[PDB]
Amino acid sequence: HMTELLKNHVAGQWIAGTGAGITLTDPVTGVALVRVSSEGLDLARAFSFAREDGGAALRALTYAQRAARLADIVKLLQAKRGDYYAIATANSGTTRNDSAVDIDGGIFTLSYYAKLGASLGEVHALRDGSAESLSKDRSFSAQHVLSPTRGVALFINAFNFPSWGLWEKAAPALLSGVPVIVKPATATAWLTQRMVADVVDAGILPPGALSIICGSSAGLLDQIRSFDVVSFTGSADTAATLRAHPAFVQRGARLNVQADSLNSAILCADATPDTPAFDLFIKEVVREMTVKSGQKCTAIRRAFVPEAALEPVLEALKAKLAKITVGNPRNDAVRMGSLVSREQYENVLAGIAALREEAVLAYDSSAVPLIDADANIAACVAPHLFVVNDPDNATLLHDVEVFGPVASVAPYRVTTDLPEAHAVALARRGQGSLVASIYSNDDAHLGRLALELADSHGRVHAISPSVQHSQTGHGNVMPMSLHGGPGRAGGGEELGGLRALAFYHRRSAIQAASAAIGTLTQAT
Amino acid sequence: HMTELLKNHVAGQWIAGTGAGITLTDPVTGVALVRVSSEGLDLARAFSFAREDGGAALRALTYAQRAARLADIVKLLQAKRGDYYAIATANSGTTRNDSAVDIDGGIFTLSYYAKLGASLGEVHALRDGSAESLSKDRSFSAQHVLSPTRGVALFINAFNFPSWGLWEKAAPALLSGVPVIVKPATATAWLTQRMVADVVDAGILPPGALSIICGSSAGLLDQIRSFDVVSFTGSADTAATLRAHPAFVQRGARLNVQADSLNSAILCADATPDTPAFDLFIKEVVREMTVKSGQKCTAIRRAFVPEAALEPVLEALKAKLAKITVGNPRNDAVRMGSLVSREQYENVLAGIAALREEAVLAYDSSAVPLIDADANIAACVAPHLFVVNDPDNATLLHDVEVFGPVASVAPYRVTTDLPEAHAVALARRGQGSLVASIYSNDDAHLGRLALELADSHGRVHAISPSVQHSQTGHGNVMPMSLHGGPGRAGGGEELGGLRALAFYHRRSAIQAASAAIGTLTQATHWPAA
Ligand SMILES: NC(=O)c1ccc[n+]([C@@H]2O[C@H](COP(=O)([O-])OP(=O)(O)OC[C@H]3O[C@@H](n4cnc5c(N)ncnc54)[C@H](OP(=O)(O)O)[C@@H]3O)[C@@H](O)[C@H]2O)c1
Ligand SMILES: NC(=O)c1ccc[n+]([C@@H]2O[C@H](COP(=O)([O-])OP(=O)(O)OC[C@H]3O[C@@H](n4cnc5c(N)ncnc54)[C@H](OP(=O)(O)O)[C@@H]3O)[C@@H](O)[C@H]2O)c1
Repeated sequence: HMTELLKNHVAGQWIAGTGAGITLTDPVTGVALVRVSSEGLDLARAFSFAREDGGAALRALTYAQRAARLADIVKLLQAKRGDYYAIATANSGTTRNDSAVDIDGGIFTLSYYAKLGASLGEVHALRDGSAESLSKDRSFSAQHVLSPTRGVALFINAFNFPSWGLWEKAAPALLSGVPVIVKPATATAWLTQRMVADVVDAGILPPGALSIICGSSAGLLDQIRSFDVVSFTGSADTAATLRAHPAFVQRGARLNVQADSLNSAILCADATPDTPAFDLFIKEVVREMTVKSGQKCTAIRRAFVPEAALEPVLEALKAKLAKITVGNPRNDAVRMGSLVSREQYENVLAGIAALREEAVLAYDSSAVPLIDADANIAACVAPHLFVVNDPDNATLLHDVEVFGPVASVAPYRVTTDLPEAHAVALARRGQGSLVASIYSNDDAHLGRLALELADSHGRVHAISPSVQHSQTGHGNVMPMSLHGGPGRAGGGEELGGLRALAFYHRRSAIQAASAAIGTLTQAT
Repeated sequence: HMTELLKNHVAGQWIAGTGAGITLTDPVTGVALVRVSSEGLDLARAFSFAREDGGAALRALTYAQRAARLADIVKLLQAKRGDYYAIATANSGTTRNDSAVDIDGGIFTLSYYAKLGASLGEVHALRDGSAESLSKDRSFSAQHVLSPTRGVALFINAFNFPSWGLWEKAAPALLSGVPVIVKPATATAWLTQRMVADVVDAGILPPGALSIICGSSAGLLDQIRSFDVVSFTGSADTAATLRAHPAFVQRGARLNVQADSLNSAILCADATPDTPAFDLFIKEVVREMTVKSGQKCTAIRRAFVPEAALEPVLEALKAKLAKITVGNPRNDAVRMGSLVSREQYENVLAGIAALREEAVLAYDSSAVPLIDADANIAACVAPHLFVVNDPDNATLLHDVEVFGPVASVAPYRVTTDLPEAHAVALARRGQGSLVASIYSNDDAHLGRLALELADSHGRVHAISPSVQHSQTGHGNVMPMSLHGGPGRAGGGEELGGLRALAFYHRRSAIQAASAAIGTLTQATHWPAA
């Protein structure tokens, strides 16, 4: 009578939604945590204030000045980490180590952009490439420039990364001088809203630079105009709804989508069980199934191995999966916590039942008692490993994503004369993915194989014994590398270091007297 | 009975559409020229043959091998230019000099990419920037690459540039290893179809690399898949129709739009009538009104001048417009020919009456007899110059474009404290444009003002005395410079030299051991900065 109603931050003010709100709950214990509501907000005013007051204030600052503000946010969020870990344990049901992927991944990505940003200097627009002569006598030349878009950036983010989804987008947006309006997924919104409230309360950014709305999305796209940008992370079906809106179809606002992806792991023909690359493959597949209970868009969903390796691979995955204990993340003995909600628990079990129509269930620890959790309250699903003997004729293998601790292993036919050619073709049947990982003992071979996967995967991640200590993980997104993929993964691009700024800028060719191209360059 | 029905080239074959087809006519003389039809074509196979055979054949070649094919196409088109000029005179009604903007503009842009493409090298993927370390010991790093998309490129092109609209798109697409399906605008499709026919008949590109469909567009987007790309040039209204299609909304295919634009020209406060930059402004406004009868998407539509300079600017534009003679381009005395069609003629004349409800008509040579043409047969419109004294409250100036030899002059209030601040605000009321041009005697001043226009204009073109003889023209699209603009101009990007390749490629981050990055590096290239 009652949990806290979290306020929205719109038009420079904290404003509660009306009504009873939507309750966020702990997915292990069932406790009611906080509520959200966007009912009754003045959305025209929220967008116009951000666009006008926020954008004008951010563009008045140089790139290096906005970078310095990002570095102050880093220090603030670092100081408040204990509060954020408590929210993540309760609202997301994740182990400490899994909560770190979201909290400390967010902070690390914001700090990387704060450091990249300081290098951009005390200017208000960036040069794109070098000057080029447009005349034999070099009297008339051209220089391309990037200028901040005079709009707002609206982020409609997914439930799995309330912190990193915010900061992976907000860091390049704010560095680019574009005000941010974040709309986190309701079930896990609390951490996003507490991080925004901490940053707003600190007065690091100007009024209007950072707004948040939690609750119903109704009305938001209707406020988007032609110079604004929208970044959506979520299901392919929802993305298709969004793409049809007049903001994009009529008004031409930029849209990035990152959607569902059936990411692959390919065990190379040389990586037989008596070689060190084989255990790296087994370990990475079990990690990606179990971190966050498989709720990473980049997790391994399909693992292709030589026919001759199939049984040794199943045996080694079963042995390693059996060490994953499941239950309340407050217990230090737990290796894997819950899904984000009981609704997701039901959705995952329905996905598992669907895949089982067409695959053999090779490992399922559902009957292992949970630790410190009631299976009728909590949203804990145990690891399930499927085997699909004939991946050429399988329907569901290459089409159906289960967003939980669930993956399928399938054999491929080694080519005797790349040995992994059939595995590349199978990977492609995922219709475009965020990431594939490839495992061999031969580094040079991995550089050649990577090129064959590049046109269908936004990232190719090569693990071999030489980098056992340094490879950064199949599903962990490093901010200097591109994040996105073609086709089913949404056709989007994020991060990639400075590449992420282009989405927030308009590019222009300036063609002028060569002296003027000089004075341009002194300002850029 | 009857004129030639132009065939389509699809799935490696020349196929006629069925039915009587659509007649293309000479917009000066009314003669029936040729017909087109897409009726009955097997679009599934047109797209699958292009995507499978055309894509695989192009991807088997290196970038420099595809660039050498583009160079062979330049020599072929150069040898055939007399045929192309005869088709341009009859189908487009343009003077020889105006026809050159399409024909020789197209060939020049193709040759630019053939030369640039040779510097992409003997590889099948391009390097995007350089390695970045992901580890303290530098054992694990990331390298981005670009790979050709495993799709087709569908071009839906506008009526004004049958040649340049084909080659400005096809040069970077074929250099990128992506097969092309072009769909030119019907009214002026003949030149596009003859150029494609000459190139296909020469056997320079592999089968499937270059296809053409003329006639109805029905069914084309239904064949687009998620790795394909679509480049549309034409009206903003038609672009919004296309954006709603499942090819984009469900299947996520890339789309570029270039639409119309109310491009500005701004006379700076320093450029008073007694100075050299004033005359350069008057000349560039008249050239952009009159080349191709104003039918460039980049043409100046709104000219903003200081209040004090309004009357001298109107007087000088009137005197220079009065030298423009209108009529049959076959007559050497004609400086400006016709619009592309009698339909466009009626649209332009309705737009002129609409603007005139809110603007004064300062110049119009409509009463001058056409040279060697009948007003009731030719699609000729004389230049019309409007003046809008109050551009702040103007209801049409910043919103309604007439796609003909028509522009509006409006005064701005000079700021003294950028002197052109008001003009920049007014230019932004066009809601996003391909180009703005600026005119001053002071070259330093120009670099500053250009930055203020850059977030609303895809190109800012500064004309001043030191570049009187070298500046490349407000409306002329140089292929090394970006073409496109935000907002009303479509949100699209084309050309910009190497920048045009990204649209045809898929970018990937490869994260791997040092030795793996080295082997993948040996298989990539990017030209030296
Ligand atoms: N692509 C991936 O990475 C991926 C993979 C697997 C699972 N999923 C999960 O899907 C969960 C559930 O689905 P989803 O988020 O895509 O659909 P969703 O659950 O129905 O909604 C996601 C965000 O979209 C907003 N949305 C829905 N329609 C909208 C509209 N018309 N205009 C503006 N916003 C609108 C919703 O706002 P409301 O609060 O008004 O509903 C929601 O919060 C995600 O948070 C995501 O992880 C995503
Ligand atoms: N909106 C603007 O202000 C704007 C912007 C840029 C350019 N333009 C002008 O537009 C002129 C040519 O285009 P337009 O305005 O006359 O009409 P348009 O349709 O926008 O012209 C582009 C092409 O779109 C094709 N098209 C029309 N409907 C289509 C459909 N439902 N599906 C697929 N394709 C379709 C047309 O083919 P067909 O010829 O076979 O009908 C046309 O050739 C150019 O000369 C350019 O100057 C206007």
